[PDB]
Amino acid sequence: SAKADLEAFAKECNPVVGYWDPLGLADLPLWGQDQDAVIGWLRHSEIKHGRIAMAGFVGYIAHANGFRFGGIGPQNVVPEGASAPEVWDSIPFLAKLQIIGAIGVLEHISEDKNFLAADGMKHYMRGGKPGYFPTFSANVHPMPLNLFDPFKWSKNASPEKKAKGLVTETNNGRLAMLGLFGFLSESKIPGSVPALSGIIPSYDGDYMQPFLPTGPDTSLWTIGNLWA
Amino acid sequence: KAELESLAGKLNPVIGYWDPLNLADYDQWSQGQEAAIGFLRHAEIKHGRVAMAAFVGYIVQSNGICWPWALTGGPNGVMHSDILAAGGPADQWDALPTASKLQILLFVGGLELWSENSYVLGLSGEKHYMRGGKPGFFPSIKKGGIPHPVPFDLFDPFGLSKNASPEKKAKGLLAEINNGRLAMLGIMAFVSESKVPGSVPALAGKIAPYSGEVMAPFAASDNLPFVADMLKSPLF
Amino acid sequence: SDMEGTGPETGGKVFDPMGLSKIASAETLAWYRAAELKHSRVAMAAVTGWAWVSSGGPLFPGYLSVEQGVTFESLGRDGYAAWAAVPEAGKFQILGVIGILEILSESAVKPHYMAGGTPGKVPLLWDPLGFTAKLSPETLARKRLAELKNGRLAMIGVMSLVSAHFIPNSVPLLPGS
Amino acid sequence: ALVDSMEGVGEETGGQIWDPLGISEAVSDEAVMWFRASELKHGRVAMLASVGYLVGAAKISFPGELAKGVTFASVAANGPYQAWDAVPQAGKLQILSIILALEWATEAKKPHYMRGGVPGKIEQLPFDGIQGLWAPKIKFWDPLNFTGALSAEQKARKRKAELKNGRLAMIGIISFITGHNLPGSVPALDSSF
Ligand code: CLA
Ligand code: CLA
Ligand code: CLA
Ligand code: CLA
Ligand SMILES: CC(=O)O[C@H]1CC(C)(C)C(=C=C/C(C)=C/C=C/C(C)=C/C=C/C=C(C)/C=C/C=C(\C)C(=O)C[C@@]23O[C@]2(C)C[C@@H](O)CC3(C)C)[C@](C)(O)C1
Ligand SMILES: CC(=O)O[C@H]1CC(C)(C)C(=C=C/C(C)=C/C=C/C(C)=C/C=C/C=C(C)/C=C/C=C(\C)C(=O)C[C@@]23O[C@]2(C)C[C@@H](O)CC3(C)C)[C@](C)(O)C1
Ligand SMILES: CC(=O)O[C@H]1CC(C)(C)C(=C=C/C(C)=C/C=C/C(C)=C/C=C/C=C(C)/C=C/C=C(\C)C(=O)C[C@@]23O[C@]2(C)C[C@@H](O)CC3(C)C)[C@](C)(O)C1
Ligand SMILES: CC1=C(C#C/C(C)=C/C=C/C(C)=C/C=C/C=C(C)/C=C/C=C(C)/C=C/[C@@]23O[C@]2(C)C[C@@H](O)CC3(C)C)C(C)(C)C[C@H](O)C1
Repeated sequence: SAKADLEAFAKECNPVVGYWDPLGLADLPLWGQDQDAVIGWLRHSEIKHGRIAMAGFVGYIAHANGFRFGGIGPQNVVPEGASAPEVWDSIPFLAKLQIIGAIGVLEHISEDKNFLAADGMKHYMRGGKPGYFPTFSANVHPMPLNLFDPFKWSKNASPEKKAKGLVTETNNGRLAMLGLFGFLSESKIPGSVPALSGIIPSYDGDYMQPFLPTGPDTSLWTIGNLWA
Repeated sequence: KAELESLAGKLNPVIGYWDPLNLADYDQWSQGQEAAIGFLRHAEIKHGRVAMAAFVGYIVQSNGICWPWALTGGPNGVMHSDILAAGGPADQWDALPTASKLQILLFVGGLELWSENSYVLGLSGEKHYMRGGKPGFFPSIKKGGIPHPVPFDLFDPFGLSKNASPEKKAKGLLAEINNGRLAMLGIMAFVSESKVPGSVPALAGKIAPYSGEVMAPFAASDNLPFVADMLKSPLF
Repeated sequence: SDMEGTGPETGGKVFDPMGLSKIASAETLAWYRAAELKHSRVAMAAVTGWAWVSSGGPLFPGYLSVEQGVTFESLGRDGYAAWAAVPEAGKFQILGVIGILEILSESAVKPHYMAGGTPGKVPLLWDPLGFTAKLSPETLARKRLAELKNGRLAMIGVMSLVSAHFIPNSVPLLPGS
Repeated sequence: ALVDSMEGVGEETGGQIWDPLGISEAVSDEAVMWFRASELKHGRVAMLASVGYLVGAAKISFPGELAKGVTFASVAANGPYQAWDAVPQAGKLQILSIILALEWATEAKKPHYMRGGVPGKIEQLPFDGIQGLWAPKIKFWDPLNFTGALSAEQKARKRKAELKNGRLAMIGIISFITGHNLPGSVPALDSSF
């Protein structure tokens, strides 16, 4: 069932390559959790990684070129021209904390059964659609508009168009993974990828530590800043 | 197979199937014997095609001929004739910066990957050259994939071989095999005349020295990993 | 006799130039396989350790015994020299844990390998996460054969390391130290 | 009861009765009930002793004052062995008085665990039904009804887990005391044991 769906999805991802599982990961029981749950977890991890890689690629370009939003906000502390690894080095430490906290809020909403049963669908490890983010009709206060389609551009497309969109999403995600780690590899070891040699400067800090260079405690707030 | 007897007879009616080593019986891949003759035939045809290409490249690169394009990369670099000013056509390959050789080798590798693919070969109508099929057949670059359309296919790009006579195609295959053997002899004669001066009756004092290895693609100027550690001991 | 272990590289047949079977019963062959499997697994662990420590490896970060003056990096990169630099408490702990584990392996399998059972199937210490909990019976035999072959190769590997340490310039790829 | 229909067994010793010396075969049923009661009391005492010894070895103390003039950390300023001698004698006497009352009331119950009772099944209210003595109905084991949500199979499994943990805890507390008294015997105790 899940394995045959993997074979089909790998066929429409690349008919020349097809199903490419050298390290047999579609057969390991992770938590003693059957086959279909493992397949759903692997697909959800792949799709989440791909989406984060695509967003990180665009954000890396925006930070390295210099694309500050405006005034007063946290961009005031970041110097004009620092390369993309250093814009997550000079924003306030509480700004990093609240960014990662909001990402965790989105993850929790994505896997909350109450948010998920409000849309009539189940967990991806329990027979759901991998990579599906639920709506917001479970919050306690009404949300203006959801996360997947913020406007109503979607919802009129055919299911075949949605399937082609999912295949394109997965392929673009894998390619963005490769591109973003090409950036990160050039930022650490010189001459890793040939095209980016001399484009991206070298970095000294740890890429896997969110708060090893802790940002300043600068309280960018006016009007009623009673918290010092 | 045993059909290669008749093919060897068609290549040369005087000397038929000539194999002192009896290499058609050698099952080097432990598949069927048909796979062994298929591999040998495909290897011979590919070797021959590469040899005619390399022979014509050697002939037109050995006497002051170079393209008037640039191959620079941005306000500096090779002028595309400084490689010609490095000696004969064996120092020229060892002077093509670093990325040029990498992209050439990767293009040939992707071309061979397109050659080997059974989904691409099966979509044209043939199979892999050892699992039956036709040896030396290059599948279409258009039908198999490549989502952006390309202008031409590799074999017969301009289309000047369509609706040809099938017996003329068989004669062309036999002529390809014979000219491939002859071109392998020619290109190895030239490569031997690079290093060894005393070889062959002809070609005396017409060939560049090339103090280096013909069989080493990457040169001492490459900044790839190892390489310099791999070139710390020459040979004969 | 028939057993596992045989395959290619011998012709699909049993390898024993010196006889060492036809004087062996089911019990003796079970002991042969149990000793072979234990030696194999110990040798695989031994090559995976000596190769990792001596060649490269980041080594364990930390201190190793806060009181005595020893550091993980102060042990060294040699195999035998660093083993002597391990403290006596650590050596005794390793040997005692191994002895407790094997005594419980002998007293825990009720069809004993010398009295039935399956040789080499010791209780505990295999997959706690159940990686091979879903494998087919046909595939498991392939993995057992791969374990046997890799273990024999690792036996030769550990003895190559021991020979290179003790008598120099033996095992020509291995250096003088 | 009979040693055959008891809950020790365990998969560590294969799945049969471990007894290598034949103690349970030479003695009658009453001695087996005494042995099981002593084993379970030993295991529970050793579990509490192991947890307390680890807490004392980690220099963890209560925030406050043990006796007026004696801080908890003042007693815990040394190892767990040299902490029992730093507790005032009155406090240790009160601890032993509560333990004496618990042991006496536990054994005073009816169907003694040799004479019909279950060995190791200490009943919930040892200080109930005693004339001239009153106590609240706090249960000894499970003052909170934790083992009321469990079924019979879960209770049997957790009883087996209790027996295994008791045996491990006896080994551990004997290791701790022997390592303190004879240093270098147990290599797992660095200095503060
Ligand atoms: C972390 C990201 C991630 C995740 C979770 C997945 C997950 C999956 N991929 Mg996928 N993939 C990725 C990135 C990822 N992919 C990238 C970057 C590419 C492009 C190269 C692909 C290309 C790809 C193809 C072509 C196919 C899959 C397929 C699959 C599915 C099953 C096959 C499998 O074993 O998994 C993939 C295996 C892993 C993620 C391995 C785990 C990571 C290991 C432990 C670390 C290895 C690090 C090491 C240094 C890498 C060495 C690289 C080099 C030296 C060789 C599964 C859902 C198959 C499919 O379509 O099913 C849907 C399939 O045919 N993947
Ligand atoms: C004093 C504590 C104590 C007591 C009273 C018991 C009592 C019992 N155990 Mg038990 N056990 C203990 C400690 C104890 N155990 C420890 C620490 C372990 C871990 C090794 C075990 C492991 C164990 C297993 C695996 C099994 C039992 C079983 C049994 C029951 C039947 C065996 C019998 O008749 O022996 C009666 C025992 C005695 C009369 C105790 C004599 C002790 C002598 C006098 C001292 C010897 C100690 C020795 C020097 C080692 C000390 C050092 C130590 C730290 C290593 C019985 C109720 C079996 C069972 O429940 O089956 C139903 C069973 O299968 N026990
Ligand atoms: C064999 C059992 C045993 C023995 C003899 C000791 C002996 C000692 N402990 Mg100790 N302890 C034990 C078990 C034991 N501990 C356990 C299991 C724990 C973990 C909870 C602790 C935690 C502990 C701390 C945190 C401290 C001591 C301290 C001390 C010393 C002073 C006496 C004292 O204040 O008692 C206090 C003993 C306890 C609080 C343990 C109570 C044991 C009962 C039976 C458990 C009751 C169940 C329940 C979970 C408790 C909370 C219920 C409540 C919330 C309703 C003395 C050396 C103090 C010290 O370092 O010296 C001054 C100190 O500060 N102990
Ligand atoms: C001054 C010494 C003294 C005195 C006057 C008594 C008097 C009595 N004991 Mg007694 N006893 C003593 C010392 C003493 N005991 C000691 C040292 C022990 C050994 C620990 C015992 C053990 C003992 C047992 C085991 C029993 C008695 C019982 C009795 C009662 C017999 C009939 C009766 O009234 O039952 C009716 C019972 C009552 C009316 C109970 C009321 C008694 C309460 C506790 C008075 C409260 C006193 C108050 C707390 C102040 C005392 C301070 C002190 C703790 C420092 C009688 C009141 C029997 C009995 O039934 O009493 C429970 C009984 O079973 N005693
Ligand atoms: C030899 C050498 O070094 O070569 C180098 C060359 C070079 C270039 C340096 C390298 C690189 C970097 C690379 C290749 C990086 C790739 C990055 C990549 C591939 C980034 C994808 C982004 C996709 C996004 C953001 C999707 C948005 C999607 C959006 C906004 C939507 O969802 C909208 C939409 O869906 C709706 C809502 C409905 C649909 O109906 C319509 C659409 C679809 C519009 C390498 C790898 O290092 C190799
Ligand atoms: C009518 C029709 O079908 O249309 C088309 C369709 C079709 C099929 C697509 C065609 C095509 C494709 C093409 C472009 C084919 C090109 C083939 C090519 C390029 C073939 C080179 C061979 C080079 C050789 C043999 C070199 C020998 C070299 C020799 C013999 C030596 O040097 C010998 C020698 O060194 C020794 C051994 C020792 C020395 O002492 C002496 C010398 C130096 C003498 C055709 C054929 O154009 C016809
Ligand atoms: C359900 C079930 O199956 O239960 C399970 C329970 C449990 C705990 C999980 C199990 C386990 C596993 C474990 C951890 C077992 C551990 C066993 C362990 C650790 C046993 C140490 C012994 C140390 C000794 C005897 C020290 C001797 C010391 C001696 C003999 C001396 O040196 C004394 C002496 O120097 C003096 C003092 C002076 C003079 O007098 C001279 C001499 C030399 C004589 C089991 C076994 O699997 C069974
Ligand atoms: C001064 C004063 C006080 C005060 C105060 C107060 C009330 C301070 C309040 C500060 C406050 C209230 C700060 C909010 C920040 C909200 C942010 C950053 C939200 C971003 C939200 C974003 C970026 C949402 C984005 C998206 O939703 C979009 C748009 C579409 C969806 O599809 C997808 C998601 C969900 C991602 C005292 C001291 C308490 C009392 C005193 O008397 C007066």
